[PDB]
Amino acid sequence: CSFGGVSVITPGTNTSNQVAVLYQGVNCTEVPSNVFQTRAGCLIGAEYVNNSYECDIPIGAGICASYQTQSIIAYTMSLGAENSVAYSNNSIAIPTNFTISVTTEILPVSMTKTSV
Amino acid sequence: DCTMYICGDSTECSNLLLQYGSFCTQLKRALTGIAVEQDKNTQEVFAQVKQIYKTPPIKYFGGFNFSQILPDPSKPSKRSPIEDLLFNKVKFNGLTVLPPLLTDEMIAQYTSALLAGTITSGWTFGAGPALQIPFPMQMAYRFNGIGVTQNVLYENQKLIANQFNSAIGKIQDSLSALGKLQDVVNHNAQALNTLVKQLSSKFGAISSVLNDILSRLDPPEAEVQIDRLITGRLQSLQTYVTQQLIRAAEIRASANLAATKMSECVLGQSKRVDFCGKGYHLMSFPQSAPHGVVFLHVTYVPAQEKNFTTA
Amino acid sequence: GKIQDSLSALGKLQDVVNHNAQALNTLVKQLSSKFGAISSVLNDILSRLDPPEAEVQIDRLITGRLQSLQTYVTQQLIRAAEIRASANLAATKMSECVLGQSKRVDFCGKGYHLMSFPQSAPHGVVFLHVTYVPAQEKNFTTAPAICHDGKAHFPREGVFVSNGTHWFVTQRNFYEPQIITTDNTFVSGNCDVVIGIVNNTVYDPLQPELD
Ligand SMILES: *[C@@H]1O[C@H](CO)[C@@H](O[C@@H]2O[C@H](CO)[C@@H](O)[C@H](O)[C@H]2NC(C)=O)[C@H](O)[C@H]1NC(C)=O
Ligand SMILES: *[C@@H]1O[C@H](CO)[C@@H](O[C@@H]2O[C@H](CO)[C@@H](O)[C@H](O)[C@H]2NC(C)=O)[C@H](O)[C@H]1NC(C)=O
Ligand SMILES: *[C@@H]1O[C@H](CO)[C@@H](O[C@@H]2O[C@H](CO)[C@@H](O)[C@H](O)[C@H]2NC(C)=O)[C@H](O)[C@H]1NC(C)=O
Ligand SMILES: *[C@@H]1O[C@H](CO)[C@@H](O[C@@H]2O[C@H](CO)[C@@H](O)[C@H](O)[C@H]2NC(C)=O)[C@H](O)[C@H]1NC(C)=O
Ligand SMILES: *[C@@H]1O[C@H](CO)[C@@H](O)[C@H](O)[C@H]1NC(C)=O
Ligand SMILES: *[C@@H]1O[C@H](CO)[C@@H](O)[C@H](O)[C@H]1NC(C)=O
Ligand SMILES: *[C@@H]1O[C@H](CO)[C@@H](O)[C@H](O)[C@H]1NC(C)=O
Ligand SMILES: *[C@@H]1O[C@H](CO)[C@@H](O)[C@H](O)[C@H]1NC(C)=O
Ligand SMILES: *[C@@H]1O[C@H](CO)[C@@H](O)[C@H](O)[C@H]1NC(C)=O
Ligand SMILES: *[C@@H]1O[C@H](CO)[C@@H](O)[C@H](O)[C@H]1NC(C)=O
Repeated sequence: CSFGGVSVITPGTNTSNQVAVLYQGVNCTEVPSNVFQTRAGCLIGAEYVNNSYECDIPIGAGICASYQTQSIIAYTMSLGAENSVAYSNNSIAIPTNFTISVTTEILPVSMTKTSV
Repeated sequence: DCTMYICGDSTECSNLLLQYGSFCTQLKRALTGIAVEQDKNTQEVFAQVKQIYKTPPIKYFGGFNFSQILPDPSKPSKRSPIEDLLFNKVKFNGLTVLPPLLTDEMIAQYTSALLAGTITSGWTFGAGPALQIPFPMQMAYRFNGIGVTQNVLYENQKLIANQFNSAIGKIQDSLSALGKLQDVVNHNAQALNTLVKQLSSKFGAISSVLNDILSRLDPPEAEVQIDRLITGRLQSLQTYVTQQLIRAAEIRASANLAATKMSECVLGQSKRVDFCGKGYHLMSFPQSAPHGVVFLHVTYVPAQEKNFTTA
Repeated sequence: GKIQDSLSALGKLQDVVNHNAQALNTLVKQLSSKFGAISSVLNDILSRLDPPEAEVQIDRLITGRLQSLQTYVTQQLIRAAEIRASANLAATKMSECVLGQSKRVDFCGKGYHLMSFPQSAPHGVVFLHVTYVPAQEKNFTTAPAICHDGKAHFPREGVFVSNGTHWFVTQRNFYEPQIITTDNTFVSGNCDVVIGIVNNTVYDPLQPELD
């Protein structure tokens, strides 16, 4: 008999009170607007589009969602901007300028010492 | 599902299980930690490229023939010939398997972007903009990095390209190995087969079925018999989750090594001994495998020495 | 200066605090559980029961709470191995990113490593990675070698480029062209083995000094 966990997909309570719910590997005909069937379960409360954006709230198996435009949406995430390198058999590209960048990296080193 | 594993359907059990506190909350929190890290492990190994690079239509790089590692346009999956071999070698009582966030098509797209970036711009795209340079000249810089003078390639370009093409061709013969990938599958399958089998144990009770107890016994004594079974099966879940945490730390350490090699063997040239294959590192090409990564290490090996007198 | 704006991130440090706080809050809450006994308080048992039966009820509670301690300590050992592995990585970067210059790709930030500065954080370390990033590329035509007097010339360091009408030698990381001379290049082999070699003039400083 079908079953599974129930998890709500909220876009931050600070920006909205809407929510969508994914029923993991539950068919949308056996759950009991915007109903979308995916191979990862039944997605309710978000409309599925064919465009692609950067992952926002991972839903699983390639799908995501996020407040759009005042709404929640799902979509097949895109892997990144596409770009062709202008390769040829006698062409080269050399920089003529540069910048100095600074980036952070954070690492934990210790925990609190406990005794019972 | 803690309640469906232990009790199982019965509802008289649910009120008894609530009397043990938050053990079922601990199991869900512990397993969620693992579930989130396993998707991050994959992103850190493969999602090291901003843009999705493509090779030019001609696909002829001064001779070198890379058709065995580039995607095959005549396939629904767009895998490479070698990736097709790599994937050809490897529900219950409250148990479920969740799907990965990234499909294997998406992973193939990260691998083809790393291949297209490297073959056309070498290691420059990992530090900034991709800078094109002819591939034959890329190989000559790589010999220079290991202390070989660059005319050795330019005067012998055809020999090196032909010898490379056969040397990479031999890789398929050695495949048509992946025991490290099958072991991961086996270890989880064995823990799930054992977890289910542990439900057919009496643990010293009159029976092993929480409904049969009631059918042939009064409540005062049935609460004791069901409490014994609950304790036994709750111990089963604690054993299961503890081992998944210990084993997830090992695959995480492996994903960290694979991500480090992806940066240092594929996006650049390393001087670290034996870190990028046997011999003097020239270059490496990634391939996708199920739940893993395969590195094709290209090395420089000297041959045919003569002895001389020196001073 | 932009680094402060990005701060005014540290979720990896808050997670360490949260994980221990959650294990200590759970360990205490597990004392209010009966584990199938008549009560959960070892004094109340005696107050309303004889010893022969009170020993059994207290032994059940002891077993339950002793299991709680075994769960707690086992998880602290497994979690301490993870923070230890992180401290080993931080110590390794302290040596290799701060006390020297590394050639390891992506080990000391994104770009070409120049230098790093440490900062102290609560229960952790922050690395400020200074990197070299090239910018504003132009495309050029290139060739592996140049022919002069029937001999092949190869660059000592750098690449040959063409601006459309003349050829120059440049260093590979910054565009800075110089004229191709006999002090910039070396000779090896003849122009019959190099594929893509081009004709140009390589200037000898000796003859114009001797007029
Ligand atoms: C390299 O880049 C810098 C900018 O990052 C250029 O410096 C600027 O030059 C403009 C004039 O072109 C000035 O108005 C700015 O004040 C300069 N900025 C700084 C911070 O000094 C530099 O000229 C570039 N080099 C080349 C050769 O184009
Ligand atoms: C790259 O190598 C492949 C083989 O790995 C070449 O494809 C084969 O070419 C032979 C003839 O040389 C044919 O008999 C095979 O049928 C080809 N195989 C396939 C799958 O088509 C390919 O031609 C090489 N590319 C270049 C540019 O030389
Ligand atoms: C390539 O650069 C050269 C050198 O700057 C340009 O050629 C001219 O060279 C003479 C000396 O032989 C100089 O006196 C001129 O000032 C140069 N002209 C210019 C415009 O710089 C040549 O024009 C450049 N080629 C292209 C296509 O821009
Ligand atoms: C580069 O210069 C050399 C030397 O002038 C050229 O070699 C000549 O090639 C022609 C045919 O193109 C022959 O008739 C001559 O006998 C060659 N000269 C010598 C001294 O061997 C060479 O062809 C030039 N390369 C290009 C691409 O123009
Ligand atoms: C959310 O609200 C807090 C104040 O409660 C504010 O500091 C923060 O900037 C807000 N976040 C966004 C994205 O607006
Ligand atoms: C759900 O059931 C319908 C039939 O009632 C079927 O057409 C559909 O494919 C099912 N969905 C899934 C995800 O299996
Ligand atoms: C997305 O594209 C597919 C074809 O690739 C089409 O069948 C489907 O209807 C499209 N979805 C929407 C919401 O338009
Ligand atoms: C060099 O000479 C030694 C003996 O001094 C010999 O053992 C060795 O095989 C020789 N190497 C070659 C390549 O002949
Ligand atoms: C160099 O030329 C290629 C086309 O051959 C073009 O795509 C690329 O944008 C050019 N690079 C620059 C900096 O103009
Ligand atoms: C580069 O390829 C073109 C054809 O696309 C050809 O005309 C040209 O001769 C090639 N250059 C070299 C150096 O082989």
